[PDB]
Order: sequence, then structure tokens, then C-alpha cells
Amino acid sequence: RYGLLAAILGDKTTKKLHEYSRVITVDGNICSGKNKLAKEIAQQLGMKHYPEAGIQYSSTTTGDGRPLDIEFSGSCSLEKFYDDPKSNDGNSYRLQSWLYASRLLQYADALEHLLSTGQGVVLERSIYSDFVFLEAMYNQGYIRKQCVDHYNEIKRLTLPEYLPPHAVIYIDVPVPEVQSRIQKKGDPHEMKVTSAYLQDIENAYKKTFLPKMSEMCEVLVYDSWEAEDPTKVVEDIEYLKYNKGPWLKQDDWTFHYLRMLVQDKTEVLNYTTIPVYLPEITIGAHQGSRIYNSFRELPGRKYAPGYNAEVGDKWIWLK
Amino acid sequence: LREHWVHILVPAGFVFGCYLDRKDDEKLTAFRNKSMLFQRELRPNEEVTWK
Amino acid sequence: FYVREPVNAKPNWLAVGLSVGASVFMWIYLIQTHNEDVLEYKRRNGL
Amino acid sequence: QWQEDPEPEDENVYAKNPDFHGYDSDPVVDVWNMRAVFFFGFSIVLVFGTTFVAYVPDYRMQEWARREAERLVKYREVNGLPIMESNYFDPSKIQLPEDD
Amino acid sequence: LDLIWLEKTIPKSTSTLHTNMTTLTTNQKGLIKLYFMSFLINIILIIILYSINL
Amino acid sequence: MLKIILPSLMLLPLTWLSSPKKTWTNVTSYSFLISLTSLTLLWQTDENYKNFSNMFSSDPLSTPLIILTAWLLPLMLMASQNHLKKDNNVLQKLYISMLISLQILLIMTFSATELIMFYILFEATLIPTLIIITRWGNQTERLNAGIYFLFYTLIGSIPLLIALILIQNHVGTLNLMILSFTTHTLDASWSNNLLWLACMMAFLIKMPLYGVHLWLPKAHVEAPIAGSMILAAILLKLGSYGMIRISIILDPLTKYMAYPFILLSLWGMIMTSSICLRQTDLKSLIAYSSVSHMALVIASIMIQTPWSFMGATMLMIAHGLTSSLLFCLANSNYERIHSRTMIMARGLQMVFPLMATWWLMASLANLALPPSINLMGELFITMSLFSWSNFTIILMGINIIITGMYSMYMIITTQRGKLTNHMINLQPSHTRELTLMALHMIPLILLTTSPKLITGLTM
Amino acid sequence: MMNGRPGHEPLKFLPDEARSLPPPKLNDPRLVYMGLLGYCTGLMDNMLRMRPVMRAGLHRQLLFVTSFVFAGYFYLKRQNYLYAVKDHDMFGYIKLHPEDFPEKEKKTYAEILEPFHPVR
Amino acid sequence: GARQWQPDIEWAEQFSGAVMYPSKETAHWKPPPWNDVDILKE
Amino acid sequence: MPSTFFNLTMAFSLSLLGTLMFRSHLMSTLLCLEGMVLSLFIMTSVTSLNSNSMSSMPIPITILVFAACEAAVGLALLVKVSNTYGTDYVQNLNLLQ
Amino acid sequence: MNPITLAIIYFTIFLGPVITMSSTNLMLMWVGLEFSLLAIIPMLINKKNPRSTEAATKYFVTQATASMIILLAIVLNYKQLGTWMFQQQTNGLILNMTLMALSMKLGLAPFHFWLPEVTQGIPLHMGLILLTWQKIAPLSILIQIYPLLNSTIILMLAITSIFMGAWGGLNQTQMRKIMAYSSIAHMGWMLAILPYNPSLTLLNLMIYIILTAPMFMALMLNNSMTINSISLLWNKTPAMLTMISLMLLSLGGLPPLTGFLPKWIIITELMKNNCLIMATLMAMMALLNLFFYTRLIYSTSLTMFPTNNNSKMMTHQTKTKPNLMFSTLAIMSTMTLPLAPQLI
Ligand SMILES: CCCCCCCCCCCCCCCCCC(=O)OC[C@H](COP(=O)(O)OCCN)OC(=O)CCCCCCCCCCCCCCCCC
Ligand SMILES: Nc1ncnc2c1ncn2[C@@H]1O[C@H](COP(=O)(O)OP(=O)(O)O)[C@@H](O)[C@H]1O
Repeated sequence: RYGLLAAILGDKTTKKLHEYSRVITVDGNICSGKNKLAKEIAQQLGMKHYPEAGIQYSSTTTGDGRPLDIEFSGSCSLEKFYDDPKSNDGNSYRLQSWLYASRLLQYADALEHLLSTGQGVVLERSIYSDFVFLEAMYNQGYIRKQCVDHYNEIKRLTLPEYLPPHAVIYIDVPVPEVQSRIQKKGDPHEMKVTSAYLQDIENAYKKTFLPKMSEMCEVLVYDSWEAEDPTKVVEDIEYLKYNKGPWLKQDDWTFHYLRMLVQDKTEVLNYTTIPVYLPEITIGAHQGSRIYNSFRELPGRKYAPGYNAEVGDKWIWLK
Repeated sequence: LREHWVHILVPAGFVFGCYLDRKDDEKLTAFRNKSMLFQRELRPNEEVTWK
Repeated sequence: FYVREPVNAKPNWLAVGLSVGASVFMWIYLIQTHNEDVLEYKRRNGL
Repeated sequence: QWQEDPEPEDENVYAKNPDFHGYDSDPVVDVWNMRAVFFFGFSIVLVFGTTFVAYVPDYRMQEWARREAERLVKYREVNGLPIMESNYFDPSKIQLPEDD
Repeated sequence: LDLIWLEKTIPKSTSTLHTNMTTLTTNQKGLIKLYFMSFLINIILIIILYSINL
Repeated sequence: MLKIILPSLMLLPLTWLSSPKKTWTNVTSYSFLISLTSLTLLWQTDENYKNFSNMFSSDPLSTPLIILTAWLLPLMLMASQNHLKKDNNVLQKLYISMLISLQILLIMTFSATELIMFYILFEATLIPTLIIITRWGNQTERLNAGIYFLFYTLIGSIPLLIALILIQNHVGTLNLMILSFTTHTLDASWSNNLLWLACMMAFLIKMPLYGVHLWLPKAHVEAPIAGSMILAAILLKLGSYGMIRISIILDPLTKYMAYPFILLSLWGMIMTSSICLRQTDLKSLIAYSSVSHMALVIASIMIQTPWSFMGATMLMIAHGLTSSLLFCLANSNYERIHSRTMIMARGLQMVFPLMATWWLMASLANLALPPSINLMGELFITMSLFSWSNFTIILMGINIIITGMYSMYMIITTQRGKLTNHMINLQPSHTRELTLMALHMIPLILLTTSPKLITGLTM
Repeated sequence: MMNGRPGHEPLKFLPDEARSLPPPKLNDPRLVYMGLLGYCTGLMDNMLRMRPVMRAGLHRQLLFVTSFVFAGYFYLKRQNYLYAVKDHDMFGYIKLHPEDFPEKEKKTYAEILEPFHPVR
Repeated sequence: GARQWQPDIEWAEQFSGAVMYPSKETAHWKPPPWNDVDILKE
Repeated sequence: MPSTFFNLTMAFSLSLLGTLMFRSHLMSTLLCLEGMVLSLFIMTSVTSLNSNSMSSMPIPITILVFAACEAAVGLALLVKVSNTYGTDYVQNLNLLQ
Repeated sequence: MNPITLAIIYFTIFLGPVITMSSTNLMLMWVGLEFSLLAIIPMLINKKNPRSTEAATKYFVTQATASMIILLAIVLNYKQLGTWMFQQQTNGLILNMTLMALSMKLGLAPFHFWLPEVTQGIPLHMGLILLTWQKIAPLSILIQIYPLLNSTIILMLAITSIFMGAWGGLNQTQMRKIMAYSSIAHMGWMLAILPYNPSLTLLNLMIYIILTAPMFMALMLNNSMTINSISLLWNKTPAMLTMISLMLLSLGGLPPLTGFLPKWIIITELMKNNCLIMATLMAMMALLNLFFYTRLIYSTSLTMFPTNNNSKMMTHQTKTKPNLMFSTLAIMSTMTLPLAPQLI
């Protein structure tokens, strides 16, 4: 694995970086046709387009990559999020906390690809933009105040270490038009979502996310019309100058340490498991032991990658 | 010795055990026959009293 | 298989040969030392 | 509230496996875990053990001493010696502190 | 005599004696001046321990 | 004695290497035979103790126990196959191994020539026991119970460590054989009066004395059945075995330095016996029964008359077997009832006919019915205690009357009276439960036929 | 302690004088223990790294059982010497300074009169 | 049918706080930030 | 010399009492700390000079060379502190409590 | 760190103790101590968090004044004996200074306040070096001068440390500080036998190093500075739960494990020398140390604390492995007791 040995002997990120190599996130409301833009921009500069973080994004990330059972993936339902807001069990907060962990894994995987291959990164919504969902959830009855504090504490502990998005794109369509966009896409859980809740999501971006990041990175606001025109947006990205931002000080000997972090997923989310016992987050020892003693028995997961024979690994007796 | 290699674990311990306990004797063999109460003189064609 | 392949799937064949080969050098030096030792002990003392 | 499992009930292992012997749920392991426990438990420990323990000979010499007494009592009485003299370590051997 | 008197005397008391002793020894401001002075006191006492047992 | 031990160690490899489904039978079947090899030590056709080798010895006092220590591992593993059958297949193999190490360690401790070998192995037995009690303990309070079991033994243990290193410097070897055939006569100073207390106190603590016995009621309450069997049958008796071999030295002081303990124990015997009379938790009552019947033992290992000692050896082996039997049947009621309360579960004989016969015989062993080694034991300690002072019969006479009352009350309010209306229906008795009992009592019947084997060093 | 002894080898592991002592039998229980101590290290490693406990790193298992043991013979070889020096040193002094360690006569019990405390 | 009591949240709570056996004043003490970095600034 | 050697030694103890009794600014301490190194340097040089022990004069200077860097490290910590608090008072160094 | 700087520093942090040990001219022993002081300070502030600057500024002042006191002892000796090194004749006060000073750098007894605080603000890694490769240097200086130091003071610093360490540890819940406190305690035993049998100090140290180095690489495997954090070990990595249990009970003196030997032979040597007063009190409060060790045992192993849902996410990802050293130093430490005679 990458180490100071490799750094000492060549393997420097600096010499692998090029103009097209940046961390570009595109953030929008629940429905901004964001997906297309990203894949489009991705297609433009060959940028590895990372999909929006999912409940089982981590399982697709690890081992076989087949989707995990819900309880193995933290028992989070976006579906139940919508049909049962302010639920007794709090699936909505557990959904949000797992989502933050998933993008933490996605952002870290993205940074690892960026510093190793040197190909730039498009990851849709980012950890920085995740807060808008929680702000809106606390604005209504979805989450209580402490729940907010617990997310903020995890965010303050883990997000600063990772370097900021080079530029952020904002595909904005008004509160009413996204709900009609919602109305025609087929899922019924997305439908019937609060107009005021959608109001709080985009308002939270405009009030906090874009100004905040307006110095940390090159924010590119785009209206819907500019959108659906990947060519134009792509053009503008190729147009902005990547100057302002903390990325300027990343010398090779500084990148090495950041790389070795993202290279270690177990650390990336080390502070995501901090022992703060808010009730929704708590596994519980008896349920948690069963869930672990069950997730660990899945084929290829009992032992470390390369050593479990079930999936067809061989040479274990000499590894 | 197949699928029966876990049945011959304990038994084997016994044998090894007996192998040591009869080896401890070999070490503690001074006063072999030099004890007072039991100091008989060697009977013909007998190497040592107690082995 | 795995989306992210293991780094250990096919053996590090160097790690075998310096692990196996090292141990066989240990013994051949160790067993040598003993018999050699026994002799030195015998000759240095009466026998 | 935090997440935890709902109380697990204890199964009536006697509902299935109506021949349950108390060792394991699946029937063959149970049968073979009593056919080997009554056997190694009772049949060759309480029986072979008691046989061997019963035949330990003259344990702690108490079978030897009821004869040695008999020949000592035979010898002491016929030769007129006291059956249990009153000092054991002979007085002659002792070198009592002379002054005191 | 069981429960309270034989549990308050031997098992519990020893529990309390220590608990209280840790509370005083570990309640420290964290300020360096205080701590350091204590180094001063120590030097003084050790200077004496040698002096009087010269 | 490495067949009683090496084959034992190999049990550990078998519990681990063996199949998850077959792990239980390989271990239980093999240690039954391990007990059969243990029986060979009983072949003493002469007085000379059997010094197997430098570190390992077995004399009349240790031999009756080594066999019991080997015997209970089979039983312990048979009484814990139910609870611990809900585990993950690696928690079991840990519990089975923990039980295996206890007798490996206990077999060696009872079969050890060097007194500090006793100490290292003596205080090691706490590690396996604390894990059995704390890790698998059902109640919220086992963390507490574990603390009590570790500190009371540990605070007693470090004084013994200092004392034994002290005698090694004073005499020059801690070898029980030599220490016996050498002149170590304490000189009744104020200091020696402390040495004596240092050596005896650690042993007096795990042998619950009236003053320090609170650890045992708390420990057996939340301990799993296998841990409670080990604590009552072998663990507490470690303290008695120690007092017999350590008082060979410190010969003069115990003549006058024992009064404090003797009186603590005999009055303690009465009060511990009495509180059994109104205690709602059955496991609680058996534990205090264990304190009182062990308070008799510390009052015979201190009077130090030949009869006391073998009264002690008789009672320790006998009460060990009886107590487990009581703790084992208490568990069978606890698992179907799901509560330790004595008042619930009334009338069981009506629904569990045989377990009640086992309950009756266990209680008759608990009280002193006469054709039992249990009575011979008490009859002898009683005699010597009377010799120490004729008045002792009064206190050892209030205990006999109380012991009869609580022993029968356990039978009268648990196994007689009208049946409880409808507790969770009580499933019939497994054959394992009944054997685990039969395995305890059939040896109690056989030993009572020839008491000579468990009579101690004195006789 | 034993340092400062005449002839001390200032940084050597086992001076050749230790040749005179018998070599440790390779199967000495201790070296065999070190072996088991080692196998366990190996097995433990596999466990902490989440590999099949016994069926993995069969090369490593060997490195371990064979590294620990190798170490043993050469360590025990020394510790054995150190202890042997201790006697050379100890016994010698007992003689060179004989008066301080005088042979004592122990009166046969017949003569000695240890007091008898009766148990009664 | 048995659940050896595994510790609940409350049993866990005590072990939090910058001092186990809190004193009247030392009670005010607050656990140090998990990141090992503090908020103070001005 | 015997008389003087006393003054220097008490100078070191007066400097000792100083560094072991802080008051506000740290730079005072570090400054005091240096007062000792001067007293040690003076005493080492003095005895070496009246023992005519020239083989040892290297030491009086090695003492200063190591002491200078020691102080360099000390001041960089000091600058680091009045960059994080900007007031350099031993008073605010209490987060570790 | 520019890898070059990393090398220079690390070399100094390593040349620092080594010069101390190798040289006999005390002066050269002092600069060995001085380097160690200079090399450790850069690493201590690597995160450069506000807590860190506090740590280093304390460590440095405590280390610096002690270094100056050690130099004063050498300077004074130079005038009481022309030699640059302590001798039989050395004035008693000259040696006592060296004991106090060196007991400050090692942080024993009434000077035990800096260590717990610097152990709290430095990373787990630099915590190990600050606890174990920085104790070798000063101890070397003491072990060399043992014939001449005072039996009374050492014992007082020894006993005090044992008590302070134990009592301090009972209340602490931060792991870094629990270890800092343990080190104070073990350091105490070590300095108790120095006047009598230095060779045992070197055993009570190695065993402490072979015990603490695995224990800390355990704390950082999951980088848990909280007991609550180490308690969820069962979910993050289950195997280390078994050995973490034995190593911590080994750190305290419980008899089957390797940890008993240092306490046992130190007690045997002190009783051989007749300190059956001192040895007894030390062993007794030594038992207090195990109480806080077992309280941690409870939280981490014997009882399973509740975990957060995101812990399932960290399980998914492959856990970066613990170096081999953990194993080799966990076993050689948890169970070597059967081989004690050759160790001593
Ligand atoms: C002198 C005797 C000293 C005491 C010996 C007996 C106690 C040994 C120490 C036990 C300390 C820990 C107690 C609590 C352990 C909890 C273990 C647990 O919770 O289970 C999970 C753990 C790791 O799990 P994993 O192997 O990855 O797979 C299963 C995943 N659920 O599962 C495991 O960890 C499995 C491996 C556990 C270690 C096996 C040890 C077996 C027992 C060793 C006995 C040694 C006896 C030596 C006798 C010497 C006599 C001279
Ligand atoms: N933190 C969050 N909390 C709740 N829902 C979220 C969060 N992050 C993303 N989502 C979900 O993502 C959905 C939007 O994704 P969508 O735009 O459909 O993906 P695509 O980019 O493929 O079109 C929303 O319905 C929203 O519920």
C-alpha cells in the first residue's frame, strides 16, 4: 500500500495533477436533474463520475459489491423517511447519519482516485452540502435539537481534514417546479413530500451553502436553463480559474499524508462512530452483536479480502 | 487418521504423559537402591531394583 | 471477487520464499550449532 | 429510544424432537450425546472405577497393621514383654539436658 | 449485621476511603504555576530529609 | 501426575479443533475418562505419600480432591449445555475451555509441592472463575459480584505472597516436604503473631469466614450454574487445602492465635445457618448453607486434632458434592421458572416426580442423616470441638437444629404444597438434568460405603 | 552485580567460556515452550488480522515457531552461562573466605531439646 | 429465554465525563473534544 | 573562589526559585532559565580555570551551545503560544486539566 | 514533515538516549539528555492543535529546568573531585540533586504532574515514545550511579509514585492519561529496587515496555482515547478484545501472566534486603492499580457496551491491520511466566 517508501521513491501526486483534475460537486434540490449534468461533465473531461451516495453505496464499495440487507446497512429507509416523518424509531436521523458516512466514504474514495490516478472528481452532492437536509429536517419536526448537535459534532470532527471541493455547481429549479418534477417521476414516497420542507432545503443552500463555499471554492450557480445544457456548463467550468481556496498550499509532502488517510477507510469514518450515545444512533449490544455476528458470516466477509475461500479465494495456506 | 485426528488428541496426551512420568523416574534415580529400608543386594541377573 | 480487489489475492511469492527460506536457514544453523556445540562441550571437558 | 431486540422466547424443545434428551436441539446429536454420556459417565467410571478402587489393596497399610499387631501381640504376650511399652524412643538413646 | 453492618464496615468503607482520596489528589487546576510550586515544596522537603539525617 | 494434567490440557485443543455440533460430546466423554485416569492416584498401598516428581505430589489430602476436581469438569460441562447453547459457537468453545482450565489449574494447585506454586496457581484460578461469572452472568450485578470476588481474594493474597517469600528466606525453600521435616517453630513474638495471620488470612477469605464471607453469597447468586458448582465444590476448598499444608509451619502460634477465628466461625455458623431460614432466593440459601458448613471446617483446621482434620477432609469432599447437587437442581428450577424466588414454584413433586427424589436425598445429605459421610464428618468435628471446650456443643448444637430446619424448608416450600397455578408451564425433565444429578449422588452413595479414602492426612 | 567481574566481556553475548557448559538440548522443555509460545503468536496474528486462524500463513506459522525457537537455544545458552558463572563466583568465595562460611555441626535430635507444645 | 444483562445506555453514561468519580467542582469539567482540537478563538 | 563559588551557586538557586515560581508572562521564565545557564557557564569556567584543567574548557562552551538551541526550541514554543492565544500568559495554558 | 526533517529528528530522538547510555563522561550523558529534549518537542506538536502547544510548552519547561539541575550536579562534582563523573566520595547532596532532577525527567512521584498532562495532549504514537523511549535515557544514568544514591529518597519517591499513580488512575477515564498514570506507577517499582539490585530495574522496564507498547498500538488500532471508545472494540475489531483483556491484567500484578514476575522478584529482592515494611505497602496499593485496569476490562470485554449505527459502516471496510509487533509483543508479554528463571 502507499507509504513513505513509495513517496520517497517517486509516486508523488503533484506530478499526476493536470488542469482537468479537480474535485467538482454539483448540488441541487431533491430533483435537479443533477445526475445528468455530472455524468455529462464527467464525459467531458473524463472525470470519474461518482454516483450520489446510497444506503448500500458502502456495500457496493466493499467486497462482493452486491447490495447488503437493510439491517446490515444500518436499517435506513429514505422510503420510510418520507411516509413516516418524525417517526418514533427515528429512521430519518439514522438515514441522515448513514448518508453522511456514505458520502464520507465516497469523498475519501474520490480523493484517493484524484491523488493516485490524477483523474479529476465529480461526486454530485458533497459532505459540505449534506447539512441542508438536516437544517430543513430540524426546521420542521423531523429532527430534534440534540440530533442536530450530534451530526454537527461528527461534521466538525471529520470534514475539516479533507480538502474542500475545487468548485461547486448549483443546479437550482424553484420550490414548485421540483414538486411537479417529483409528481411525474414514479415512486410514491418521493411524492407528497412537504413543499415547506423542500422550501427549507433550497433556502438552506442559498442562505448557508453557496455563500460559505463562495470563498472556499469556485461556486458556479446555474439556473435550470443553463442546465440540461451540459456543454455550456462544462464550458464555464473549463473557464473558471482555480485560484482562491485552501488547495493552493497542497505541496507533495502534504498530499502524502492526506492520501494515506483516504487510503485508510477505517480512519476516514473513525469519528463517525464516536461514542456519543444519542438514542436513534445506538445499535444496542444484543441487536448489534447479532447484526455483526450475522454480517461477519456473509461469504467473503468472514475473513479479510483474499482469505475467505467461499467466494473462491485460494492460496490461503501461504498468504 | 482422518476425521479421527480430533479423537486421538487427548488419548495421545496420556501416552506422552506416561512417557514423561516414567522419564521423571529416570532422573530421580539416585538412592536407586541405596535406601536403608529397601537396600537389598542385587538378585542374580537383574539390572536394578526399581525402574 | 470484489469491487475493490484484495491486495492479497495471489500470494506475495517473495514473502513466502524469505519466510520459508529464512526458517530453513535458521534450523540448519541451529541444528549445526547444537551438534557442533555438543562436541566443543565434550572435548573442552573430559568427553 | 435506542434500538434493541425484542425478548427472545425459550423454545419448547419438547414440541419437536419429542424424544429430547436435553443435550442438543437436532435429534441425532442428542442421542449420541447421551449414548456416550451415560456410557462414559456411568457404565465405565462408576463401575470400572468402583471395581478398581474396591480392589486397591491394603490402602494406607491398614490391612498390614492388623497382622503386624497380631504377631507383635503374639510375640509380646508369649515372651512376657509389655504389649505397648510406655516409652517409645528408648530412654537410653535420649541424652536429656543433664543439669536441668 | 449481614448486609449493612458487615458491608458498610469492610467492603464498602474501603470503597469510600479510596474514592474520597482520589477525589482530592486528582482535582487539579491544570495551571502550571500551581503544579510547579509543588515541585518547589518537594525540593525543600528532600533538601531537609538529607539535611536532618545528614 | 501428568496424565491427570497433560491429557487435560489436550482437552483445550479438542474443544477448539472439534466440530461445532460434536464439540460437547468429545469434551464431556473424554474428561469422564480423564477422571478414570485420576482414580489411579488412589492406589496407595503404603503410607509414604506419592511424590510423582520434584514439583508434582499427591498425598492423602490432595488425592481425594484431584479426583473430585477431574470429576466435576464432566459434570460442569453437562450442566451448562443448556444455557450456553444459545451462544455463537465461539462463545461456547470459550466457556468449555474456561471450565477445562479451572481443573487443569485446580488439579495442579491441589497436586503442588511448592507452596508458592500453590500461590501462583491458587490466585490464577480467579481469572477463569471471574470470566465465567462476569461474562456469562445473567443478572445486572455480576460486574459488582466479580469485583467482590477479585478484591477479597486479592487483598488476602498479597500478604500470603509476602509471607511465603519471607519463610523461604527464614528456612530456605518453600517445599512442603522439607518444610515438614525441618524445624520451623515460630516464637510467639508480636511479629510472628502477624506472620500467622498473613498466611492463614488469604486461605480464610476464600474459605468464607463469618467476617469476610459476603463475597460468596453475591458471587454464587449471579454466577452461571457451572461457576457456582466450581466455587462451592472446588474453589472454596482451595482455602481449606491451603490451611492444612501451611500450618505445618507456624506450629506454636495457632495454639493461642486461633481463638479469634474459632469463635468467629462457631458464632458465624449459627448466624449464617439462621439467615438461610428466611432468605427468598434459593441460590442465596444454598450459599449461606455453604458458608455455615464451611465455618465448621475452619473450626477444625484450627483446633488441629487428628479427628478434626479428617472430619474436615470428610466434610469438604462430601459437602462439595452435596452443594453442587443443590446448586445444580436449583438451576433446573431456575431455567423453567425463570426466577430464583423460593416462594414461586411450589409443589413441583406433583409435576416433576423424580427431581424431587434427588431434591430429598440432596437435603438429607445437607442435614446430617447418619449413613452418610456428611454426618460422619460433622460428628467428628463435633467431637473434637467438644474436646477443645465441652461448651462448644451448645453453639455446634444450635447449628444442627437450624441446619435441619432450612434443609427441609427448601424441600417443603419448593418441592411440596399445592402446585403453582400457571407459571409458564414447566416442561418435563431432561435426561441430562437428571443424570447431572445422578452423577453427583451415585458417587456420594459409593464414597459413604468406604469412608477411608477421603479420611485425611491424619488418619 | 555480576558485572565488574574480572574478565568481563564488555559487550559480548556469551563469552567462549560458556563453551564449557553443556549445550541446551533442542527439545528442552523451555525451547519447546518457546515454540508453542511462538505458534500462538502466529495464530494470534492471523486472528487479529481476520484470517482463517490455522489454515493461513502456513509459511508464517513456520517463521514464528522457528524464530522463537532459534532465539531460545541461543538465549538459554546464555542464561545458562550466567547462572553457571554465578556458582563459579559463589562457590569460590565460600572457600577463599572460609571462616565466614563455617561448617556447622548439628546435634542429633537426641541431644537437641525443642520444646513440646501440646495440642490437647 | 435469557438475556444476561448487557449494559444499557445509562450504565455507559457514567464512564463519560472527564473524571469518573466527579467532585462537586470537578463535576463541571467537560469531556475533552474527541478531535483533540478546541473551539476557543478570538 | 570558595567564597565566590557560593555567590554563583546561590545565583543558580535564586534563578531556580524564579523558574519554579511563575508569574504571568512565560518569556520571563525562559529568561530566568537562561540566568541559570549563565551561572553554570560561569562556575564551570571558573573552576576549570583555577584547576588549570585545560582539557575541560571544551565543556564550558558545549554547555552554552546546547543551552542556546535549548532556548531556541523554548522561544519557538513561546511564539507558537502567542500565535494561538496572543497573550503569552502561563495563565491560559490549562486546557489539558 | 519533509522526510529529511523526519530523519534528522528521529535520529536525534534516537541518538539522544544512545549517547547517554554509551558515554561515561557525565557531560556527554547530559547532552544525550539535552538532545532527547530537543528532538521530542517537534513531534509533540505535529497536529499543532491548541492542546498540543500547551503540552510541549509544559514538557519543555519541566524537562529544561531538570536538565539544568542535572548539569549543576555535574558542575558541582567537578569542583569536589576533578573528575567529570560521580564517585564514592561524592557529597550526598550532589547525588540527591541528580535523583530529584532525573526523577523529574522520568516524572516520578511528587513531580508526576507534567506527564499525565503531556500524555493527554500528544498523539497515541508520540505518546508511546514519550512514555518508553524517553525513560531509557534517564534511567540509564541512575542505574549507572546506583551504588551511590540514597536508599531513603528513592524509596519515598517509589512509594509516592505508586500511590499517586494508582490514585490518579482510578478517577481518569481518558485512556492516554490512564496509561500516563500507570507509567508513573511502574516507574515507581523500577526506582524502588535500583539501590538494591539494578538488574531488576532493567527487567521491570523491559516488561513494562513489552506490555505498554502492545497496549498503546491497541488503543490506536481504533484510535480510541476514551474507555467508551475502547468499549465498542467488540464491534470494530473483536479479536483484540481477548489479548487487550490479558495485557491490562498483566500490567497489574495478577499471578498467571508475565506481569507478576517484575513485582514478585522486586518483592523477593526487597525482603532479601529486609524492606518488608516498604515492600508490603507497595504491593497493597499495587492492588489498587488492578481495580482501574479491571474496570476498563469490564467496559471493553466482560460487558458489551452499546454502539452507534455507523459502526456497521466501519466494519464493512477492511480494517487496516495491526503491525506484527502487536502479536509478538502481546504473547511474549501475556505469557512468558513459565520462563521466568531465565529472564531474571
Ligand atoms: C492460567 C489461566 C489463565 C486464564 C485462561 C483462561 C482465560 C483466557 C483469557 C480470556 C480473556 C477474555 C475473556 C472474554 C473473551 C470474550 C471473547 C468474545 O467476546 O468473543 C469474540 C472473540 C473474537 O471473535 P473471533 O475469534 O474474531 O470470531 C468470533 C466473532 N464473534 O472470540 C475469541 O476471542 C476467541 C479466542 C479467545 C481466546 C481463547 C482462549 C482459550 C482459553 C485459554 C486457556 C489457557 C489455559 C492455560 C492453562 C495453563 C495451566 C498451567
Ligand atoms: N441527507 C439526505 N437526507 C434525506 N434524503 C436525501 C439526503 N441526501 C439525498 N437524499 C435523497 O436523494 C434524492 C434526490 O436524488 P435524485 O436527484 O433522485 O438522484 P439523481 O441525481 O439520480 O436524479 C432525494 O429524494 C432525497 O430524499
